[PDB]
Amino acid sequence: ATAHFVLIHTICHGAWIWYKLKPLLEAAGHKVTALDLAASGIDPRQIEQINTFDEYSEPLLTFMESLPQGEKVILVGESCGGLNIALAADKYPEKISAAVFHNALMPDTEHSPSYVVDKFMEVFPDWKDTEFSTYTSNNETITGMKLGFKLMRENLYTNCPIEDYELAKMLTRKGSFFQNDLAQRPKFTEEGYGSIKRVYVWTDEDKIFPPEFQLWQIENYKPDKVYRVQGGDHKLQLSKTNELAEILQEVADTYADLLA
Amino acid sequence: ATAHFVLIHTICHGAWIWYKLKPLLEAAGHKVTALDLAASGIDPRQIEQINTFDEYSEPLLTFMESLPQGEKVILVGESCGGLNIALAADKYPEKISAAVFHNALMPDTEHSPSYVVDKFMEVFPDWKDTEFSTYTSNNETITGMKLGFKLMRENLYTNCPIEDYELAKMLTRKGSFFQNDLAQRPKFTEEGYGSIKRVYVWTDEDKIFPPEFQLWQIENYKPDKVYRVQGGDHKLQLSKTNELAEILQEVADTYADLL
Repeated sequence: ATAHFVLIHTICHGAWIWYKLKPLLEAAGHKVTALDLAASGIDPRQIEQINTFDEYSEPLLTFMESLPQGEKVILVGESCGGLNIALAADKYPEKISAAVFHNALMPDTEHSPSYVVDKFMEVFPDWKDTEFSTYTSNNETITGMKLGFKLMRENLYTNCPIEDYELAKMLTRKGSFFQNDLAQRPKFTEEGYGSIKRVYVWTDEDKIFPPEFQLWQIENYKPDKVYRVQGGDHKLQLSKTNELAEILQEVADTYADLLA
Repeated sequence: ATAHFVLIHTICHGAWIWYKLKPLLEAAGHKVTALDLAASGIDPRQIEQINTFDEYSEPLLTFMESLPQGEKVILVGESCGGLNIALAADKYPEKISAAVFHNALMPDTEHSPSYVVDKFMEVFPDWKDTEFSTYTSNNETITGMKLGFKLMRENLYTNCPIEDYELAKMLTRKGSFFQNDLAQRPKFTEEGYGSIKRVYVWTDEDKIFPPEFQLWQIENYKPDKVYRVQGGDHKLQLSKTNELAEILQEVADTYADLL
């Protein structure tokens, strides 16, 4: 009946983006964990101390690590959260009943983990008022980004009520895609990430991931189930929280373990 | 009449708390500023790096200093934000058209700046699952606190939409009253803080500042005006956002100068 959902935010965001989905899922009896990834939300590290996508994803992987033996979770990742979900799946495929991508980057096993990032960066090249910066690890320069207010308003939170946008102004922080780290890491494997069930949730009104890109990702790495939500925007957990919850219910009804 | 409201959160919280009130005020034409104090919200410092009430308050004092000459603000402070308001008022009285205390601590000028914190701590001595810790700085011992989830749900966010409680759990951080530092500070001045207009907004359903403590505060240092909100809880900016906005529009009409 019920599942354990692990909700995973995108870059520049935090656990807080799930403030309205989480209690909605709890009403149905589900367990929900919403994590801050490294240097995200109220984690104390700044992004400039995080060197790799692996470090960035550490709170998810140590949560997965600690899951008692036999317990499984449905991972839910928005936007870049998709990447994290694949990393987690590649190390802990036995601990995952499914992974849901909601307006999310959905990597494959055939190409470099950067593949869908590189493709996204080519089809959405106008960041508006976003500010870009750099910092260094011992041997690499990493690009950081602080999302611009006008980008957020117009492209992310387009049909979210104004308070969500206000909240995002109050809480978003400097993040990174770790694109170059992604381009040089080992591909995700068929036995890890390639063995889990994948559900892909999207809307064609997303003003950041346009429909030909999302259609492209679906075709590139065919998921087990696709759900297209009408209207809304990039932040479906904000703009269409109830519908998203109803889809997550059905995903739990399919993939969650049954109890004796 | 419009105003420039400066909204000041309590300890363990941040600017985020104002996420529903800010846009509501803005719709009426007001300018709103909502700041993160030191080591709060997404400020990058941890509370264990902050030694004094002053240091804690620094982003509000900085913003007041920055205010172009002639401009005035209406300060609004929730809970322990009322102590920051008093510190600001004492340094920049002439920049303050009024100070609004929203179920807030409201210090005076006759007693030590800690006085209402000391009283509060006797009136509400059970903090449930709140975690208390100390840290060291210089030659002082300082108490940190991380609000318990149960204390927050039962006593702070009791009539708030469930999603606001959920935010709180995702965002609240370790904070401090800096009680010891307030006990040794010089008293607020009659000429500075004592000269500003103070509006006191409250509800008798607040489950952390109960009514006999709020009445004690109002009796101790009589405000210029009182508004009592029916229902709600300690977090009126989330539980009664619209009625708070309406009160603030009236405070603006009364206090905020004609150009």
